[PDB]
Order: sequence, then C-alpha cells, then structure tokens
Amino acid sequence: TTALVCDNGSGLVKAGFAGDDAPRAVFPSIVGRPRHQGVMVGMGQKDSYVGDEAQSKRGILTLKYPIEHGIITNWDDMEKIWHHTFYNELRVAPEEHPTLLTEAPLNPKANREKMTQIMFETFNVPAMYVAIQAVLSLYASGRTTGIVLDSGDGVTHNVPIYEGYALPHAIMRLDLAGRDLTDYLMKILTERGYSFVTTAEREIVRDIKEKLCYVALDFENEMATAASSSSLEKSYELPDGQVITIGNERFRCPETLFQPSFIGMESAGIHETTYNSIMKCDIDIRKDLYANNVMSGGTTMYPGIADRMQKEITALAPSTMKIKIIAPPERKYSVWIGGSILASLSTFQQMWITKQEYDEAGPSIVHRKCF
Amino acid sequence: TTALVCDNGSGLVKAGFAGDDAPRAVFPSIVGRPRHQGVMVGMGQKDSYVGDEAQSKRGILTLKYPIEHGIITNWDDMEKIWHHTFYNELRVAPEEHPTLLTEAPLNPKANREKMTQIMFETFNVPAMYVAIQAVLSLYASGRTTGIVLDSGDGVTHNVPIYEGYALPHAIMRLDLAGRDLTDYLMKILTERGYSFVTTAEREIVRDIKEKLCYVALDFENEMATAASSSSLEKSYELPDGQVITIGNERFRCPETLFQPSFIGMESAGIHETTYNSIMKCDIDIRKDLYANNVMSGGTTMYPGIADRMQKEITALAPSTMKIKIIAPPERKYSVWIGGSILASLSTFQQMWITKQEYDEAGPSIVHRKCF
Amino acid sequence: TTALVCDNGSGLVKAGFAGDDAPRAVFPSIVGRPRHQGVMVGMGQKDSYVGDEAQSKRGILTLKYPIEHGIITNWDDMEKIWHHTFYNELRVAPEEHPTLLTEAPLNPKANREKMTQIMFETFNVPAMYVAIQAVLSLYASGRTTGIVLDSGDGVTHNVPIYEGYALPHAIMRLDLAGRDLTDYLMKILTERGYSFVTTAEREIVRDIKEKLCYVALDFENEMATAASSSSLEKSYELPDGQVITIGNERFRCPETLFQPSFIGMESAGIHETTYNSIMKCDIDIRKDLYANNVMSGGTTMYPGIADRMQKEITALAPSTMKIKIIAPPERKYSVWIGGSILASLSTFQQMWITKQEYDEAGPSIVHRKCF
Amino acid sequence: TTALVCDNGSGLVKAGFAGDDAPRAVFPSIVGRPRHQGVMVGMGQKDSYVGDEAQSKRGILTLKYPIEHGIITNWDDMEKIWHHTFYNELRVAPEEHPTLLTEAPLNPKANREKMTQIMFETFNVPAMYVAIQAVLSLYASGRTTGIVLDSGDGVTHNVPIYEGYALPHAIMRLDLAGRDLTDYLMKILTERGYSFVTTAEREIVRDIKEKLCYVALDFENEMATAASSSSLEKSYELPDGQVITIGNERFRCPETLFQPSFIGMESAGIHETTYNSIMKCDIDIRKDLYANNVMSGGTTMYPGIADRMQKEITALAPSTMKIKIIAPPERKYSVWIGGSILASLSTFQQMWITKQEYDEAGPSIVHRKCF
Amino acid sequence: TTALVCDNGSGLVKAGFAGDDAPRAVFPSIVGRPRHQGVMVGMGQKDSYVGDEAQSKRGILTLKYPIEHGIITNWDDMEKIWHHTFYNELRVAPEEHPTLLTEAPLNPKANREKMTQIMFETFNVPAMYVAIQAVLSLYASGRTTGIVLDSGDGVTHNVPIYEGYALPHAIMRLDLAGRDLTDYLMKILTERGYSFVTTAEREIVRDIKEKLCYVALDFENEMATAASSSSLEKSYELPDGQVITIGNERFRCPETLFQPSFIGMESAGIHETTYNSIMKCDIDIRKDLYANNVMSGGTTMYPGIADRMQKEITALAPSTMKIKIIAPPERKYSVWIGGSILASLSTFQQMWITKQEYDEAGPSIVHRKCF
Amino acid sequence: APRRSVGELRLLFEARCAAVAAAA
Ligand SMILES: Nc1ncnc2c1ncn2[C@@H]1O[C@H](COP(=O)(O)OP(=O)(O)O)[C@@H](O)[C@H]1O
Ligand SMILES: Nc1ncnc2c1ncn2[C@@H]1O[C@H](COP(=O)(O)OP(=O)(O)O)[C@@H](O)[C@H]1O
Ligand SMILES: Nc1ncnc2c1ncn2[C@@H]1O[C@H](COP(=O)(O)OP(=O)(O)O)[C@@H](O)[C@H]1O
Ligand SMILES: Nc1ncnc2c1ncn2[C@@H]1O[C@H](COP(=O)(O)OP(=O)(O)O)[C@@H](O)[C@H]1O
Ligand SMILES: Nc1ncnc2c1ncn2[C@@H]1O[C@H](COP(=O)(O)OP(=O)(O)O)[C@@H](O)[C@H]1O
Ligand SMILES: [Mg+2]
Ligand SMILES: [Mg+2]
Ligand SMILES: [Mg+2]
Ligand SMILES: [Mg+2]
Ligand SMILES: [Mg+2]
Repeated sequence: TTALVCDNGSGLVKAGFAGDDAPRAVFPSIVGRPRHQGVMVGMGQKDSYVGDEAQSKRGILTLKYPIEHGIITNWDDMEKIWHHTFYNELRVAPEEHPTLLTEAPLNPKANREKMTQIMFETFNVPAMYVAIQAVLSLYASGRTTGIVLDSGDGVTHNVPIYEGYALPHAIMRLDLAGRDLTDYLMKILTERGYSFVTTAEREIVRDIKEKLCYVALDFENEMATAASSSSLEKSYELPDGQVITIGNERFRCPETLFQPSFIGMESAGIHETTYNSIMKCDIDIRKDLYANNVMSGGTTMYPGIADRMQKEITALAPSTMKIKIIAPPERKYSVWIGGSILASLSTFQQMWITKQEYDEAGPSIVHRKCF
Repeated sequence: TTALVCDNGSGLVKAGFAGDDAPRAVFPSIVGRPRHQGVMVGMGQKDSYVGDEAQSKRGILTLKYPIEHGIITNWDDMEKIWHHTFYNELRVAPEEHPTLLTEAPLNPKANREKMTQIMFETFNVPAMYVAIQAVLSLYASGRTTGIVLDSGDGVTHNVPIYEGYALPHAIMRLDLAGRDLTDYLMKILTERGYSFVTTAEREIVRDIKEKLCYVALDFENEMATAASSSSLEKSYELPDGQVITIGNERFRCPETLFQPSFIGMESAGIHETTYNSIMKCDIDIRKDLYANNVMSGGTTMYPGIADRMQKEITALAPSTMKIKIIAPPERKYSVWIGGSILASLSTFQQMWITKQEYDEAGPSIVHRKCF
Repeated sequence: TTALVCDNGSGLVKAGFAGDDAPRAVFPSIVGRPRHQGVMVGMGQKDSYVGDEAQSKRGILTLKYPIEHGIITNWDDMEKIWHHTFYNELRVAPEEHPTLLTEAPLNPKANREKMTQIMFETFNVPAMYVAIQAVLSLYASGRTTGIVLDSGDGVTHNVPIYEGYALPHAIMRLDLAGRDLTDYLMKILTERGYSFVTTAEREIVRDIKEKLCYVALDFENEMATAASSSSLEKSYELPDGQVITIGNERFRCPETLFQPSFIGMESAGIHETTYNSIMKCDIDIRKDLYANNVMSGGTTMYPGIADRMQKEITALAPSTMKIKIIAPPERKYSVWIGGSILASLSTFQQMWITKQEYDEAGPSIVHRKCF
Repeated sequence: TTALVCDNGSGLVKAGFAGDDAPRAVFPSIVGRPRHQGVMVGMGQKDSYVGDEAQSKRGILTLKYPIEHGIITNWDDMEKIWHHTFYNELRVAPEEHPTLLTEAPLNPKANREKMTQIMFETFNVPAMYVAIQAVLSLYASGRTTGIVLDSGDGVTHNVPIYEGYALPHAIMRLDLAGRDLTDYLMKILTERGYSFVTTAEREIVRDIKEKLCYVALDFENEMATAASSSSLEKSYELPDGQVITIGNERFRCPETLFQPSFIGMESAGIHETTYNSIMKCDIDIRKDLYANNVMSGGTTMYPGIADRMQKEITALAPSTMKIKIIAPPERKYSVWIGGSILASLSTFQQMWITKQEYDEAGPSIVHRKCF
Repeated sequence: TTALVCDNGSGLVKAGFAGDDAPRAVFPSIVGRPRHQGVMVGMGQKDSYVGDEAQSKRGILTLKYPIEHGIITNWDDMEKIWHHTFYNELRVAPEEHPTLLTEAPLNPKANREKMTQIMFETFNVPAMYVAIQAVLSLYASGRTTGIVLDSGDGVTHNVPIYEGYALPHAIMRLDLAGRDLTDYLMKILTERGYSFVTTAEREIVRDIKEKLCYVALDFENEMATAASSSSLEKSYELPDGQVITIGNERFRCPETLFQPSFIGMESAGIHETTYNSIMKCDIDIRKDLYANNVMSGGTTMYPGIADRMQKEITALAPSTMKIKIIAPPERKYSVWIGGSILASLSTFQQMWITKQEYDEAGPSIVHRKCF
Repeated sequence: APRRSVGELRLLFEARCAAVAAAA
C-alpha cells in the first residue's frame, strides 16, 4: 500500500501520501477549547476544535500548541491532531498505510518513544519511521552533500551531510524560530500601542509577520533609513478593519534570527551557528558545505534572508570560498517533499519499523534502527 | 602475453604493462572506510574506498596504508589494492599477464611468500617475480655499476652494484622515509598552531611537504637566514581556503634525512649510510661507486637534495674521488621504469616463477629463484 | 625572594608561592562581561568580572575562557586573569617574585613568547620560566622515570621520561579533555530534555560532570546494566531546585576519553595513545614506563579511571609487563606541586630567565633556555 | 707490590689482581653518552656512563666501543674505561700496582705505544707489560706447546707455540669475531621482521646470540632439519616482554665463523686458518700442534664448536694425526687466568717495563722488550 | 712458420713470436671467479676472468694463481691461461706454431709431463720444448759463461754455466720470491694498520711493492736512518684515493731476499746461495762466474739490489776476485728474450719435441731430449 | 642530460647480454 508522510513539525502539520508532489493537508497544529460560557443550547458546542476548525473559531478559543520547541508537550492533544490528520483531513484509515513521521535532531528520546507507542497502539499502523527533518530536506533539493538549515516554528537546526554520512557531532539546534519571532514582534508592536496579548492576537501577529516582515541586508543602514524616511512603513488591516502601521519593526523582527540577543537569547546567530557547524566538520569537506548551504523551513521565507545569509557567511568564511545558498521556492515544504521521496524510494522499504518489530522490542526499537 | 609491472611500493602504487615508458596507473596505496553514520539511504554507501576514490572522499574516511615500512601489514586490504590495480585501473585479467612485483631488500620472508600465495592463488597469474627495487633502479638508469639509493614513502635503502654482483653485506636499509618526514612536518607545523591530527590532515601535510619543502644546502646558514628574514617564507592554501605560512619548517622537514636525530632516530644520516655502504665494498670498486651514485624514489625529489648529498659525500670521501650523483628527472618512476625494462628483456623470460613451479614448491620457491 | 608558581592551565588557575604544599589561589580562568542592560544606576556595574566574581554573578555574565585547548586565544583577558591572580588573589607585587609559568607541550611558540613579553613588560617580574606541565607532574610524585599522562580542561598529553631525558619524539597531545567531556555531556543530557545552552548552563553541566560521572570498568556491561535497571541512576538538584535524573549518561560522558569517536574525534583513545607513546620509546625502557604510569590533571579524577586504564593497557601491553598506574590523591594539583618543588629546588635557581637576558635576547630567549 | 692484570680485550674488560683464580671485575668495554634532551634538572645527568652503568641505562645512551677489531680507535673513551677499571671497579690506585696489559698479535704499533704512554703518564703505574693474548692462553691450560685459537669480540687469531718459541710467520689474525656474529644475527633476524637497529638493540641481539645460538655439527643437515621441523626453534623474551622465536638463524649465526663468505668476508674459515697455521709450521712439530689445539675467547663458548672444529680439522689433517682440541670450561677467562699466572710468576719479574726504562726510552721501549 | 715463445713463469705470462725483441703479450697469470651474488641480467654467462680482465674486475673476484712456487697446481685454470694466451692475446692458432715453453729447474717431472700432454693433445701444437729459464737468461745477455740468478714471482734459482755445460749439482732453487715478498709486505704494513687481506688487496700490495720498495745498501744504517728521520717515507694512493705512508717497510720488504729468516725461511740468503753455488763449481771456473753474475727476473728490479749483491758477494768472495754483476735493463724480460733467440736459432731446429716423437714416446720423451 | 626511452635502455642491456654471450 502507498506510504503516508505526516510532518508533525511545529506550528503547521504537513501531511499527504508518498509520491505526491505537495502535501494535500496543510493546517495549523492547534487545539482550541471554548473560552467562554455555553449560553446557547441547540448546538453541539463541542469540547474541542483543531486546525482550520480552531482558526475559524479563533476568537472564542484558548488556542494552544501541543508541540513546543520541537518537543511534544501535550500528548492528549497531539493524539487529537493525529486523529484529525488521518480521519478528517486525509480521510484514511492508518491501519493500511505505513507512516513516515519526522522530528528535529537532538530531541528527547521520550518523544520518539511516545510517537512510536501512539502510532503502533492507537492507530495500529502497519509500520512507521522517524526521519530527521534536515536529512529529508536534502532529498527535496536532490543534493547528497550540504549544510541543511531548517528553521521551523519551534526549532532551528543545522545538519552537515557529505555523500551521505551526516556528521552527528556537528549538528546544532538553536531553539529559536517563528514563535520567538512572533512574540518579539508582539513586544515591539507594543512600542506604538498595538496591544496584542490573547492567543488569537498572537495568531494575528503571526500573519503580520508573514505578510509584512523582511530581513534587512544591512541592518544599521535599514534602521537609519526607516528613521529618516517613512518609505519603509507599511499599513495592514486587522480582522476588524482597524488599520495599523509598521516601520522599523518590519525588519527588527526577523533580524533577531541574526541577533538572538534581541530576545535575550545568548546563542550565536544563525549565520554564526552555520559557520561554526561547518567549522566542526573536517577541513576537506568544508568547501562543499560552503558550496551547498540548503535552506528550509517557513522562517527561511523572509525576503532577502538568502542575500543576508550569503553576505554574513562570506564575511565569516575565507575569501576564496564560493559561498552558495540553495534557498529555492517551496522550501517551506521541502521537508515534506523529502519525506514523499524517501517513503516512496524502493531502497527505503527495508527501513520501516514493522509492527512485528514493535511487538518484539517495544518503544526502544526506534533508537536502534532509525538515525 | 605482454608482462605486467606493479610496483607496490609504499604510499603510491605504480603499475602498468612492461615496455611502456611510464606507469599508466599511479594512485595512492590507501584503503579508506567510512568514519561516520550511514544516514542517507538511496546510495550504495559502499563499505570501502581505495586510491583516488579514497582521496576524493578523504574527509569522511579513516584512511589507512596497508603497507608500512615496506612491509605489508594488512593483507585483506592489500588484496583490495591489487584487485583495484588490476581490474579497475589497468582493467586487465591477471590470469593472462605474468606480473613483476618488487619489494625492498632486507624484508621479512613472510611478505615475499604471502605476495606469492596471493598472486598465484587469488589472481591465478601465469607467472610472477619479485625484483629488488634498487636493482630495478639501475636498469632505469642504464647502469651496470653503482650504489643505488632508493628513498620511498616507507623505507630508504642503499644497494651497491658492480657489473652486476650486488654486494649483499653492503646493503643498508634505514626505515626512514616520506611518512616520517610527513609526521615530523606535522610536529613542527604544530609549533605555530596548524594542528593536523586526522589522517585526512596527514594527507594534506603530505601535499604541503611535496609543494613547499626543499633541502637546505647549508642547514645552519639557511636556519640563520630564515631567522633573520622572511624571504624564505611561503604561503599555501588549505582545501577550505585557510592560508597557512611556513618558514624554517620548509627545510627542517627534509633535513631529517640528513639528521635523523631530529625524529629521535639514532641511525647515521643518508649521506653517512651511503658512505658506510661504499666502505663495506671492496676497495677497488669504491671509485666507481663514488662515480655512480644513483638516486631514486619520491623523497629524492626535494630541490637541492642532489647538491647537498654531493657536498656531504665529497666531505666524507677522499679528496681525489670524483663524487657524482645521477639524480635524473623522473627518478620518482625509475623503479617502475626499471621493472618495465627487466620484464620485457628477452633473457629475463627464463626467470619467471611459473605456476607449475609454485604447484611443485609452494611459497618457498621465491627464496630459491629470486635474489 | 621566594619564587611564585602560577599554573595558568585551562579552566582553573592554580597559583601560590613555591614551597607551599598546595596552591593558595585556585579559581576558574573565566572572564565574564555583563550580558544585559545597565538599568540600575548607583552602582559601579563594572565592565568585567573574573574568577569567583564571575561565578558569583554567573547568570548575568557572558563567561569566556581566554585559554582554549591549552592555547591562549585572548591575551587582553588573560592579562586580566594574571592581574587578578597577582593583585587580588595572591595580593602580591610581581616585581619581587620570579614566576614559574607552565604550558602544555607541542604548543605554538607565539604563546610562550607572548607570555614572556607580558610577564617581563607588564608585570616587570624579576625572572620567569615555562616548565612543561607533565615534567612538573613527576616531581609531585617523586619519580625520576615514567610516562606522565596529564589530562586537563583543554588538552591531554603523554610525556615519557627516563632518569630525566624526556623522549620528545614520543610526546603526544590529544586536544581532548574536560571541555569536550562537558560539551558531550550537554549533548547527551539533551537526549532526555535538560536543554543546557548558555555558558552558565555549561558551567552547571561541568558541576554535574564532576559530581555524578564515573568511568565504567566494562562499558558494554555497564551500559546493559543501566538499560536493565535504574540502580545506576542518580538525582541532582539544579541551582533553581529543579531535580534532574541521570543514567547511562553518567558513564557515557567520560567513556569518550577511551572512545573519542563518540565526539567524532578520530584519534586513538587515551589508553591507546599511552601505549603508542610507550611504543615510540626504545625497547629497553618500556618495562619501566609500564611500571610507572603517572596520571595527573582534573579529568583523571573520575572514579574507576585508574582501574579502566590498567585493564586497557594490560590488554594492550605484553602479558608479562607489570602495568602499574600511579594515580594518587591530589593528582589534580600535582602539576602545581611539581612547580612548587622545582621553583624551590636549589639547582633550578640557575635556570630562570633573568630580565637582563630578555633585554639582551627578547622573547626569542625562551626557546633557547626552556625545554 | 702485587701485580695488576687488566685484559682490555674487545667487548668485555676482564681485570683483577695477579694470583687470583678469576677476574673480579668483568664488565662491558662500553662508553655511553646521553642521546636525548636534558629535561629533568635536579640530577647530575652526568655526561658519560661506562660498563654496567651504561648497560643499566642502555636505552637512553648512544653506546660506543672504543676498541674495535682489537684496535683502540677512541683513546679519550678508552682512558675512561681504564679510569673506571682502576678507580671504580678494582678500587685501587694504579701508581702502586704494575699492570700487565695484553693485546692481539699483528696489531698497529701505535696502539702498544699509546697504551704505554697512557699507563706511564696518565696512571703513573710503576711498571707495565703487554703480553700477546694467545701466549697467555697457554698458561691457563698448563701447556708449553700448542696452537692457540683465541676468538674474541673483535678479532680471532691463531698462534702456534712449541716449548716456547712462538712461530711469528705462522701467526694469523682474522678480524672476524663476536661483533660480526652479532651484526649478522641482526641481519638474519631481519628476515622474519625483528628489526634491531639501535645500539641498545645490538646489545640485546648480543644476548640472544649468547643465550640461544649454537654451532651445527653438519650444517647442511641441521639446516634441512630446521627446514623440515620446528623442533630446533627456541623462544626468547625481549626486555619489554615481546616474545621472539628463532630457528635456522640459531646456527646460521655462528656458522659464519666456519663460512666467512656469509658476511662477505673472503678469508678461509677458522678451521681452515687453523690448518693453514699448522701448515706454516715445520713438519716435525705439526703432530704436537694437532695433539694440542687450545681454544679460548668468548666466541669459542658455542655448544658443539669443539666437535665441529674437530670434525673439520680431522677432515683437513692427515688421517693418522690424533686431532685433539683443548676447549675447557672457563676458556672465556683463560687469557686473564694466563695473565694472572704470568704476572705472579717469579721468572716474569725481570720482564716488566719499569718507569725508569720509559723515562729513558719513550714509547719505543715496548717494541724492544715485549714480544 | 715462425716459432712461438710462451714464458709461463709465475705471476706474469710473457708470450710472443720468436725473433721479436720483446713479448707482445704480458699479463698476469691470474684466473678470477666471481665472489658475489649476480643479481643483474648481463652476467654469469661468463664466469671466469683471465689476465688483465681479472685485474679490471679485481674487486669482485677471488683471484687465484694456478702456478705456485713454479709448480702448476691447477691444470684446469692453467689450460685457461694458455687458451687465453694463444687465442685472445696472441690471436693465433697453436697448431701452426711450435711453442717453446720454459720452467724452473729442480721441478717435479709431473709438471713437464702434464705441460707436454696439454700442448700436444689440447693445443695440437706441431712441436714443443721446455728450456730451463736460467739457461735462456744467458742468451739474452750474450754470455756463454756465468752465474744466472733468476728471481721470479714464485721461485728463485741459481744455475752456473761455463762455455755451455750447466753444472747440475751446483744448481740451487730457493722457493723464495715475489709472492713471499708481497705477503711479508702485507704483514709489515699491518704494523701501522693498513689491513690488506683480500686477494685484491694482495694485488694492491704487489703494486706498492713495485712502486715504492728498494733494497738497502747497508740495512742496519738504513733502518737507523728511517728510525731517525722521515726522509725515507713515501706516500702512495690506494685505488679509492686513501693515501698511505710507508717507511722502513720500504726496504724491510726486499731485505728478506738477503735475510730469509724475516719470513721464517731457514735458508741462506740469495747472496749466500749464489756464493755457495759458485763454491759447488770446480775451482778453475769460479773466477769467471764471479766475473759473470747475471741477474734476471722481476724481483731483481729493486733499486740498489745489484749494489747490495755486489757488496755482499765481494765480502764473501776472496779479495782478489773481480766480482761483477750483469743486471741490465729489461732483465725482467731476459728469459723471454733468451727464448726468442733460442727458438729462432738455426741450430735449435733439431731440438724440438716433434709430435711424431710424442705419439711414439708419450710424456716421458721430454726427459730424454730436453735438459 | 637528455632522456632516453625504455626501448633504448632495453637495447643497452640486450647488447650487453649479447656481448657477454659472445664472450662466454
Ligand atoms: N512566507 C513566510 N514568511 C515568513 N514566515 C513564514 C512564512 N511562511 C511561514 N512562516 C512561518 O514559519 C513557521 C512555520 O514553518 P514550518 O516549516 O511549517 O514549521 P515546521 O518546520 O515545524 O514544519 C511559522 O512560524 C510561520 O509563521
Ligand atoms: N616532488 C616531491 N617532493 C617531495 N616529496 C615527494 C615529491 N613527490 C613525492 N614525494 C614523496 O615521496 C613519497 C612517495 O614516493 P614513492 O617513490 O611513490 O614511494 P615508493 O618508493 O614506496 O614507491 C611520498 O612520501 C611523497 O610525499
Ligand atoms: N573530581 C572531578 N571529577 C571529574 N572531573 C573533574 C574533577 N575535578 C575537576 N574536574 C575537571 O577537570 C578540569 C580541570 O582540570 P585542571 O587540572 O584544573 O585543568 P589544567 O590541567 O588545565 O590545570 C575541568 O574540566 C573540571 O571539570
Ligand atoms: N656463552 C657464549 N656463547 C656465545 N658467545 C659468547 C658467550 N660468552 C661470550 N660470548 C661472546 O664473546 C665475545 C666476548 O669475548 P671475550 O673473550 O670477552 O672478548 P676478548 O677476547 O676481547 O676479551 C662477545 O661477543 C660475546 O657476545
Ligand atoms: N720494478 C719492480 N720492482 C720490484 N718488483 C717487481 C718489479 N717488477 C716486477 N716485480 C715483481 O716480480 C714478480 C714478477 O716477476 P716475473 O719475472 O714476471 O716472474 P717470472 O719469473 O715467473 O716470469 C712479481 O712479484 C712482481 O711484483
Ligand atoms: Mg518543519
Ligand atoms: Mg619505491
Ligand atoms: Mg593542568
Ligand atoms: Mg680474549
Ligand atoms: Mg722467470
């Protein structure tokens, strides 16, 4: 039976059958529960709403994300998100379809174990696998060698790979991504009095972030330009028709990827952690990593982020190195497309965790077979 | 059928058909095995890489040399190097081509026996021979009389010869060669902080040694000049574009051939062991050995080594003796060129170990026939 | 005037007067600079904090080590560490006290020169010397003959010695030590979700490493025991009272000394590099090196490390050899105690670099006199 | 005052007072000088070690023999060996004790002169004499008639004697002895890969030679037996506990005494030179030389050497001659025992070179008085 | 056809056609066989070198003389020397040329018989004769009356002759000649450490003997002069350019002709045996023998030998006798020149041993016809 | 000094071996 690929990343579920060019179910990884009284009988007023249901009811629900910093914090609601994914969105019975899950690297083994338990005992799936998201992101590009930069909703991670052979000591994970960008955008939009505090408003500032924000090529000069002229200001219309206007916040928000100290995060920026990841690699392969930086994940979609990243690494890396960034279109879906390739690759059909292996070895099997 | 010449010296295999002017396969005698995880399926990820394959993948492989100090330590990998030599590089079935092997003198009889076993029972070759590399080096120089100084990757040896008639008591072998020079170059490059420690980095310092190093004509005055001025410094560019700069290391590295005490080796230098080898010869022939010093092997390629050797032996030898050094171009390939001559010589066709003789006498035959 | 011994190793400064039994100033070689805003005036808010000052303020400072892999990377901060050592901790004016510095072997000559420049021109010290740390480690044991294995915060090195006469070709340095153990412990503590990422958290994982970790005697069976039973688990209390629990990480961390491939380091383990160092020695003295393995440096303090090292070398070394390891108590301070001996030895008072010799010969003098 | 006997042969000094049954100081005639750096102060690290001192420190010293082929090549070190002999071993002031030296025949007159100069002007000895070692070897047997075969470390010589009256034209000296046997044993132990190259290893192969080697009675049949069966193999344990195994090398080593062409020496063997020495004698006395072969010197200690020598001379000599070999126990010390007799013989007290005669006649006196 | 004269004396063959003034082939009577392992192609097909070829390859050959003390010891090699003489040097077919051989007197009849057999059955020569060398030496002088003193390489002999009529009872032969002088020169050159032991070195000491040596006129006073001053020392250059210096050895070597006891030879000297030979002659002819001492053979070429011989015989002979010595130039070739005369004398053509007489009488014929 | 091919070097040892075979 045709395999099934379900990228339970943070923020958005991407799911669909293997061999498809694009995920046929993309929806937010949100569970919403009614916030207010149940005044009006004659309706189901049902206890919980997920995905587009929760977005359609956003302003009466306490929205919550059950996966936080790439870690599933709330298995009771994540199992609802998987139920919704299979039965309501994909409209398929999982007991026929081996499911390629995926997760970020350097992630608690309790997560991979609970995902295994849930897939094999709640959904009875015939087989399962848990690929590293960055390894999947190569397949969607066709590379065998490269730095992968995945930057999601909850986590950002670098995984260097060379003809295969991911270098596990050189992997880095940052815990800085689109949620920290949303919360900092809310904090700086407070500087001119757009008080956003509810999770519905957090979900609107996520849209403001996606629609308006961009990455400055030269942050000091863009900040000076936004200070000297209104040309960089943009107006946006809230769901109630209130217009807001935004200025240097528009690029100060995604700049925090390059300057984490803006959110008080001590870590080196994403350009510096990319360079330091190449510097953890053996000196022979670094030239091909510089020649093959692959960018993936939704927070790499900002206009100019590839140009800024190339400038910053060309300033970091030795002057001869041909720094090149592979940041294609649809790089938001590249992790899913890589899973759609891998799950349909004929060599991969050896690799599944079969349910017989789970009945023999329990959750511990997925540390032995999967990378 | 045309004979086959395969100089399994250390460091580089030189192989090719007899009667050719130059070896048509020259590649490093390296077997490399993947160092890291096997993350990326959909590839052969094959268990082992040899020669230029291993160099092309250098920074993900644990490179190893299966022949060390001219002694084959690792027959399972040496048999891979021979398989690669015959089937992939020369693209020939050895069961049609009698193979002239060669080895250094004063070498364990177990090696010559295991080479015989492998050639006659793995490769089924019609016939085989194991010439001493230094004897071949006279054929490549058209000489019938001389000291030969061969200085390879793993061993250095002196063999005096007079109208034929190698003097076996005057042979000397030093166990000091290009690997000890590479490792000492690594040790002294540590003195200004270029830490090279992996075998990939050892393989880069071999390139630094080949590109930059030279032999000082007057080591004390060259050391004083490098101390007083930067004129002797040269810059080199590592595979990742990091520039390094090198100074007195440039001639301190190959100086250890003349001063083995730099690597803690107790023995007399190569000039002193050359003189002592002539001094083991009968007093009538010494004048023609002085008139016929033949230099061969890659570590004789250093600029100025012939001039330094001539100075040092002219200081050792009696003032009347016309000390002359035959250090031609292509002296790196002279052992193979000598094998190409000998294997194609009309009278040598008596000398092969036939497979009938191996079936009659086992590995012991190659001590009876070969010198 | 009584000499002064200042072991500017990595991670911890050990300093005190010569002839004392123990260093009277031991503090971390850390410089910390305020990370956050300066909100509260009416205080000095001073630009920099060092040592216990920086530990007492850890969670608001960007801690940095100015000496990295035994190499001083940050002279502007190292000169602060020396200033703090002399004026704040030891409370002494260096212009009266000749200072015995020490450094690891196979270390950039620029370091020994800059230390000389700083000591003679910033601190005006009457005289100075730079002993090799492993040579000092013999004096604290009372040996005259032995391999010394020093394993610090930044570097690990082996130095064999026989009645004197250190064998410089047999010295080995590994660049693997307590910082690589701390960072690997952080990487594996991520496997159950204790995300430590700040340098303050790195400094807490250093404490977890010191308190809980131990070296397994039989790593496969200890790993199987930790997999089969919780008996090996230990609980630790973070500075905020969050309890953590640790299991196979407890011995997987220091096991990387014996299996560097866990951190992707290619080199042979510390037992193998100890054996290979003995194997570089002349065959007569090897029996006394086996009989005199001296262990020093803080990362030799792990429980069971002497037993594991003895097992591994007894498996490597010939069956007759009486493998003995001298791993006494206070071996953490043995390098300083050896300096306290040497600096107060009456034979050593010839050996100081006097300031007159520096005025005659500049920084280059310290390569001529010191080993 | 009681005379003093100091057998400065090659390889071992044998010394002691006259009239003693055995030399009370036997130690190797070696001077060793430190090979490596002087890292560890607080010790004398003294410039030179001699005899058992040098053996006890063997693996850090460049050992040298100052007497080579029975010729003193290095008077500055030989004078150290004499100083050690008199003041440290025998613990006696030579200015009270007339010293019987001895040397091989057919030896440069510069040696006998320099020994005279050194004894009379450095050591101020009251009197001196320089007996021929083979003439001394008769006294230890009690013969007056015989052909003495002395075979030392550096030289082997035959001296026929008849009631007195050494026949000086029939003396022969071979320059082949225990050092050539040691070096050939090293060369053939290289045939199975025990690479010995340092002088410390030369000094170990001397021990292997003394412990294991023996002289084959019928070399072709012993060689065939060692080829057909391992029964002749013996195992030996190197100072580091590495076991080596030795086979046909065990008798191929001392066979070179009978077949000098193995080391490229052209001369007739020791049996042939013994026969040719008898053949230089007048035909009447040959029967008593055949009846009185006397063997002496350490290289006559090989098991079976007397049987092989008797077989070979019985094959050379006429069938009627009663070939007899006097090869007693302690024949290693027979030259010293002969000196202990001669120096204490009352007839010999006329023969001393008095210091008055040296003050009258210079070094030339010792050619006039001594034979 | 022109007769052929072939003086197979010892050491040098002199050969040439009769009637020529000088032998056109002079070369050493040496056969040399390779001493060493022939490793190269282009050797060993030729396995025995003769004459000047053996000198040109001296240092790789065991040189041997097949005629020793004027006696042919090695007919298989002497037949090679004759083959070389006829076919390679003189380039002539002996079956056309009657050959005058010659030999010393008082010589085993087996030699003269085997020479006859070889000449008539191997070389098929038409006729042959075997003149006494001393009788030939008269013809080259033109005497009919005289003492002849022939002193060769192997033998010295005196033959008195008077108008014809050699006195066979007064013939004397000494067995002391140039080989005993060479070997004694080697023995005394050992006294200052020029160790010559190989036959190549024996062949060099023959050159030293020819170049430097001379006969002292007054041996005691020449010995005292060489002891008191270096004026008699001469320097000579060995084939490898090593200079040697020689002093009283220069005349002590040929003095052994006058004092055979130096080599232990019992006999009276050559002056005494000359006088005793005259004293065996009838008293009437002694005055003409004293007036006609003829000296011949290479060892009469020493400078001053005629003066010393005249002094010694004038001291032996009665004061009135006019002692005269005919020691002309070319007296080295006088035996051959005498054969060149005799073989071309018309009276001599009766004297040949014809092949018909050999076919009738076998080897015994040469005792009947020849003297 | 100029190069010479393996053919010329072979011709050297062929000529030498012929010379010794004639001398033998
Ligand atoms: N065009 C865009 N511009 C900026 N941010 C975007 C864009 N599209 C998506 N994002 C942000 O990226 C995150 C979703 O990325 P995604 O790759 O779906 O997460 P994951 O890697 O967990 O699957 C969200 O925070 C979203 O706001
Ligand atoms: N141009 C050069 N200059 C200096 N060293 C060289 C050069 N070319 C090769 N080498 C060194 O010589 C060694 C290889 O010599 P080679 O003759 O191939 O070995 P072998 O004698 O075992 O066949 C290596 O150590 C290599 O680094
Ligand atoms: N008891 C202990 N157990 C384990 N590790 C320790 C212990 N004490 C110190 N260490 C570690 O050893 C290192 C400090 O060693 P030290 O000898 O002070 O360094 P250096 O050799 O540079 O002076 C630090 O990484 C520290 O965490
Ligand atoms: N038992 C033995 N078997 C074989 N060789 C021996 C034995 N004892 C001593 N030798 C060798 O004999 C030599 C020493 O002989 P010695 O007589 O002491 O020398 P010298 O004649 O110069 O005094 C050394 O080479 C030593 O190795
Ligand atoms: N000028 C010379 N001075 C001294 N010795 C010589 C001289 N020429 C030849 N001899 C010696 O004489 C010997 C050769 O004499 P020769 O007459 O040729 O021998 P034969 O009498 O057998 O023919 C050799 O030992 C040679 O060294
Ligand atoms: Mg994702
Ligand atoms: Mg080679
Ligand atoms: Mg330390
Ligand atoms: Mg002796
Ligand atoms: Mg003659």
